[PDB]
Amino acid sequence: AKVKATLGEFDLRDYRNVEVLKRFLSETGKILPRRRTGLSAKEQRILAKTIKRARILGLLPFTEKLVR
Amino acid sequence: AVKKFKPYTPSRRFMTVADFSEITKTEPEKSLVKPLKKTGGRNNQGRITVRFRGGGHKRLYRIIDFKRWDKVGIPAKVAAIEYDPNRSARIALLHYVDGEKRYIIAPDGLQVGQQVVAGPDAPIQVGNALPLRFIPVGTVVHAVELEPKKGAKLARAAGTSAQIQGREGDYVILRLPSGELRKVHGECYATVGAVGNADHKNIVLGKAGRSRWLGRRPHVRGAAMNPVDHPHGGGEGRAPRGRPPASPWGWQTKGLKTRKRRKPSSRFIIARRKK
Amino acid sequence: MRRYEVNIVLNPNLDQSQLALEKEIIQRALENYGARVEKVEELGLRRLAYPIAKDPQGYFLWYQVEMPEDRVNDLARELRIRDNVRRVMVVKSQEPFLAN
Amino acid sequence: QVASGRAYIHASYNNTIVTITDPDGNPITWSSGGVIGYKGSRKGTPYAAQLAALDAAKKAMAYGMQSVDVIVRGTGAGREQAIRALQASGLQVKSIVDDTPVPHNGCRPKKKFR
Amino acid sequence: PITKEEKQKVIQEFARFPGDTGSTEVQVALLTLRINRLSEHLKVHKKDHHSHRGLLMMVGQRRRLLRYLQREDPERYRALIEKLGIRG
RNA sequence: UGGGAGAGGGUGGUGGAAUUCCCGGAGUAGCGGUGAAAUGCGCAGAUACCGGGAGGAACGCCGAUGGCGAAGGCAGCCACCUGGUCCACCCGUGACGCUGAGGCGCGAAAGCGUGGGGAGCAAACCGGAUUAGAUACCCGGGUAGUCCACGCCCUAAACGAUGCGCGCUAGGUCUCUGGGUCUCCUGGGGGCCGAAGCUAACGCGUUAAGCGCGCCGCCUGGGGAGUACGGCCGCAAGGC
Ligand SMILES: [Mg+2]
Ligand SMILES: [Mg+2]
Ligand SMILES: [Mg+2]
Ligand SMILES: [Mg+2]
Ligand SMILES: [Mg+2]
Ligand SMILES: [Mg+2]
Ligand SMILES: [Mg+2]
Ligand SMILES: [Mg+2]
Ligand SMILES: [Mg+2]
Ligand SMILES: [Mg+2]
Ligand SMILES: [Mg+2]
Ligand SMILES: [Mg+2]
Ligand SMILES: [Mg+2]
Ligand SMILES: [Mg+2]
Ligand SMILES: [Mg+2]
Ligand SMILES: [Mg+2]
Ligand SMILES: [Mg+2]
Ligand SMILES: [Mg+2]
Ligand SMILES: [Mg+2]
Ligand SMILES: [Mg+2]
Ligand SMILES: [Mg+2]
Ligand SMILES: [Mg+2]
Ligand SMILES: [Mg+2]
Ligand SMILES: [Mg+2]
Ligand SMILES: [Mg+2]
Ligand SMILES: [Mg+2]
Ligand SMILES: [Mg+2]
Ligand SMILES: [Mg+2]
Ligand SMILES: [Mg+2]
Ligand SMILES: [Mg+2]
Ligand SMILES: [Mg+2]
Ligand SMILES: [Mg+2]
Ligand SMILES: [Mg+2]
Ligand SMILES: [Mg+2]
Ligand SMILES: [Mg+2]
Ligand SMILES: [Mg+2]
Ligand SMILES: [Mg+2]
Ligand SMILES: [Mg+2]
Ligand SMILES: [Mg+2]
Ligand SMILES: [Mg+2]
Ligand SMILES: [Mg+2]
Ligand SMILES: [Mg+2]
Ligand SMILES: [Mg+2]
Ligand SMILES: [Mg+2]
Ligand SMILES: [Mg+2]
Ligand SMILES: [Mg+2]
Ligand SMILES: [Mg+2]
Ligand SMILES: [Mg+2]
Ligand SMILES: [Mg+2]
Ligand SMILES: [Mg+2]
Ligand SMILES: [Mg+2]
Ligand SMILES: [Mg+2]
Ligand SMILES: [Mg+2]
Ligand SMILES: [Mg+2]
Ligand SMILES: [Mg+2]
Ligand SMILES: [Mg+2]
Ligand SMILES: [Mg+2]
Ligand SMILES: [Mg+2]
Ligand SMILES: [Mg+2]
Ligand SMILES: [Mg+2]
Ligand SMILES: [Mg+2]
Ligand SMILES: [Mg+2]
Ligand SMILES: [Mg+2]
Ligand SMILES: [Mg+2]
Ligand SMILES: [Mg+2]
Ligand SMILES: [Mg+2]
Ligand SMILES: [Mg+2]
Ligand SMILES: [Mg+2]
Ligand SMILES: [Mg+2]
Ligand SMILES: [Mg+2]
Ligand SMILES: [Mg+2]
Ligand SMILES: [Mg+2]
Ligand SMILES: [Mg+2]
Ligand SMILES: [Mg+2]
Ligand SMILES: [Mg+2]
Ligand SMILES: [Mg+2]
Ligand SMILES: [Mg+2]
Ligand SMILES: [Mg+2]
Ligand SMILES: [Mg+2]
Ligand SMILES: [Mg+2]
Repeated sequence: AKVKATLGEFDLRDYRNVEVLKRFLSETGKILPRRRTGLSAKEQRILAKTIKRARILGLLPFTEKLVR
Repeated sequence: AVKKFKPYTPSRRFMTVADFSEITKTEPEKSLVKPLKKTGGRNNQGRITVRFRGGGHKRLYRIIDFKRWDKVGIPAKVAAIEYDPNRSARIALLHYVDGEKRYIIAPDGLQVGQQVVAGPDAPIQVGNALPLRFIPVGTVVHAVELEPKKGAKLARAAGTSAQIQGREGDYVILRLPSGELRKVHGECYATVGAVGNADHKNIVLGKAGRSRWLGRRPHVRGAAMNPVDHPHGGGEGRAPRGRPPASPWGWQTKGLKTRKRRKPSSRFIIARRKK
Repeated sequence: MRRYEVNIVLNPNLDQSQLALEKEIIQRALENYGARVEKVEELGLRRLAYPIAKDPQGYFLWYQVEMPEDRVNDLARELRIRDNVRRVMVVKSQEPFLAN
Repeated sequence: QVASGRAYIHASYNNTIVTITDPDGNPITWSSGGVIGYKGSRKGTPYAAQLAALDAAKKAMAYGMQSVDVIVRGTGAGREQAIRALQASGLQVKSIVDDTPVPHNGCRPKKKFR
Repeated sequence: PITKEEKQKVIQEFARFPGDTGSTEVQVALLTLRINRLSEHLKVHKKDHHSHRGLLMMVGQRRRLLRYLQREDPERYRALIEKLGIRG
């Protein structure tokens, strides 16, 4: 179920693309590991950097309560 | 910077003086000075009502503009920054475009050549005066009025400032230089910035004489006196206090609060001072 | 001159004239700081992931610009000053890094 | 008297406290290992959390409580058992959300935690 | 930073013949440009020790080149430092 | 000349999580803490829960057997200033190189001066336990300090216990970052396993502890002792 797969061409430096980005967060808000995103080193780093910008902007959350 | 001295006499060893680096004009504006009536600490009865004062350098009083809401919208150029013997802060010479000249206390950062202004629409920049209700919460501010139109009373000493912490109805809430938290009225003027000459506190007088120049006459311990004079007086040899340490007039002086209890402004002071 | 992408968030409970007004302060400043506007994209209201100024929503602006390197910082300050401006974030502009 | 509400479970290694609140969040009642009768470390146990959540839900029902939302903070040994008990109580449990507080590396912990 | 343009002017200003890059002269002159900027930068960021090391390295480098150039052709050296205001 | 990666450094801004305290609300008999407890806190209304506020400090996930730096070391995000370094092109200089006694700079923590700052933590210190005792370990408190600016100190298991540069001597697998004709090849880093060889052994092995040249530093039985004396440095502690 690797996330990089379930998407087309997309931008890792694109911090406003909330719809793409939010898929890389666990349901608890955490940036997901490489085992679940399927990114390389290089890409995964830009992923993290832009998710981080995004939360600053209001677009992505910093944390989410876990439901059952 | 404070200025040091080589120990070429015993006192120069620890004496430090201000650097006066900000000073650009070494003579007061003749129409803005007036004589200071030196008091000695004596009141109108002739009686000393404040001890140990007298004998300092002569001074001309520089008339300061602690209102400022007096000339809303009329900008002025900062002509010079000058020495003012009546306060720790330096003072700034204002040339209003009007042609009127006034002094203000010089905020840290004020540059000669620059422009300042007062009123509800003044830019939130250093040197400008506005009612408190128009100043962004969080900004640090000085020369604050305590009641509308009554003149700057808060944060005037070298290096001081208050910071606006938030608002509440007709009032804003300031943190005073003491750390006291107080509601001041929103309509009160305040000038953005802190007061300048912040190194003032690091000056070391260095010798008995320099206090003497400041008009501060020697201060004498109750212990060095006799019982007619002071609660601590007398006793054979040196003596410990032998009672709770007191003022010449007998009131206790380590800890006893003294602010009047039922005072109307209590309603407006949110938190007494720190530390 | 270098390219940056100014992001701005405004009070979501303004009327359209207040908002136009803020934009006027904003556009003056961009110009005053020698910013030359290029693209511009006003997606307006949009729900936030968390509250900013104790309020679930934000009014989003965005301006690809070209300005003097020195003035970018001072501008962000002048941008942030207004009690209605709730975030500014001025990012050095960059070439998209593509996946898939 | 209120129909729907909240149940918070504070589960630490030492105890379980359960307080039931109204919809706006204000407590109607609370209970804990101590309230149900234990002192010391026994308070920390799963049986402790059970009696606690029951007594908390029992007290809530007599104020009309019927459906609750369950909020869980802690990783104590009384945690999961505390939830069991709320379900089996006679209360609805529309949800179970974990809002355990964790810092994004904040204050330095006490020494026991390093 | 230094602008590519400013680099050229210097490269051009110093070059021994048209296409010249990396002769001793150009080498020394380009260094002097990075030197003086760092020197300046450090005047404000006195607490930037890491960059200061680099400064030292460059100063070192420029020095070797200058010693080489002085060995091979005094006139060219004397003129170079006179043109860049260097030995103190 | 064109490109790259990165917690490399400095300045300025700035975001959310948590803790603490204050304010409001609601609520009652305990909370907390341990191996178990007690001190402590709590009917003068604590704990737990909601909303508001203040403040300092550190930046969860990403995060790695990862990266960057000469080392110490460096981690939210943003911009500015700035160093190192690698690649590709094979364009320029024409041995301009290596090392380096002295010198100069940098140098974790603790410590020190002046002034800030102080939420959490916590030497000293108070008290509770444990115990034969318990100046400890564990529990409740707690001041320096931890944080900032500027100036000092100059140590270390400052470690790879491995000085720097160059050349030469099988490969296998993992990884980071470039350039390719992109299966695969070629650089520069970081790990493992190993040819030859080394080595007292343990182990090292193209990141040599192998085979060689250059330069530097250092060792010469254990203790006494990194002490004494002298000298130089330091505000002191103390350092050499
Ligand atoms: Mg002196
Ligand atoms: Mg002198
Ligand atoms: Mg001197
Ligand atoms: Mg003398
Ligand atoms: Mg003397
Ligand atoms: Mg001055
Ligand atoms: Mg000065
Ligand atoms: Mg005169
Ligand atoms: Mg006259
Ligand atoms: Mg006259
Ligand atoms: Mg007078
Ligand atoms: Mg009279
Ligand atoms: Mg008379
Ligand atoms: Mg008389
Ligand atoms: Mg008196
Ligand atoms: Mg007197
Ligand atoms: Mg003065
Ligand atoms: Mg002075
Ligand atoms: Mg003093
Ligand atoms: Mg005087
Ligand atoms: Mg005195
Ligand atoms: Mg005296
Ligand atoms: Mg006496
Ligand atoms: Mg006597
Ligand atoms: Mg008498
Ligand atoms: Mg008497
Ligand atoms: Mg008496
Ligand atoms: Mg006496
Ligand atoms: Mg006596
Ligand atoms: Mg006596
Ligand atoms: Mg006697
Ligand atoms: Mg005696
Ligand atoms: Mg006597
Ligand atoms: Mg006595
Ligand atoms: Mg006494
Ligand atoms: Mg007595
Ligand atoms: Mg009053
Ligand atoms: Mg704002
Ligand atoms: Mg317990
Ligand atoms: Mg170099
Ligand atoms: Mg030379
Ligand atoms: Mg309360
Ligand atoms: Mg709260
Ligand atoms: Mg590593
Ligand atoms: Mg060639
Ligand atoms: Mg060397
Ligand atoms: Mg040396
Ligand atoms: Mg150090
Ligand atoms: Mg330290
Ligand atoms: Mg210290
Ligand atoms: Mg001490
Ligand atoms: Mg200190
Ligand atoms: Mg201090
Ligand atoms: Mg004890
Ligand atoms: Mg005992
Ligand atoms: Mg003890
Ligand atoms: Mg303790
Ligand atoms: Mg503590
Ligand atoms: Mg405390
Ligand atoms: Mg001290
Ligand atoms: Mg190590
Ligand atoms: Mg090494
Ligand atoms: Mg050693
Ligand atoms: Mg050894
Ligand atoms: Mg060496
Ligand atoms: Mg050797
Ligand atoms: Mg490769
Ligand atoms: Mg490639
Ligand atoms: Mg490295
Ligand atoms: Mg390799
Ligand atoms: Mg091996
Ligand atoms: Mg073999
Ligand atoms: Mg190999
Ligand atoms: Mg050997
Ligand atoms: Mg010996
Ligand atoms: Mg011997
Ligand atoms: Mg010694
Ligand atoms: Mg020693
Ligand atoms: Mg000695
Ligand atoms: Mg040594």
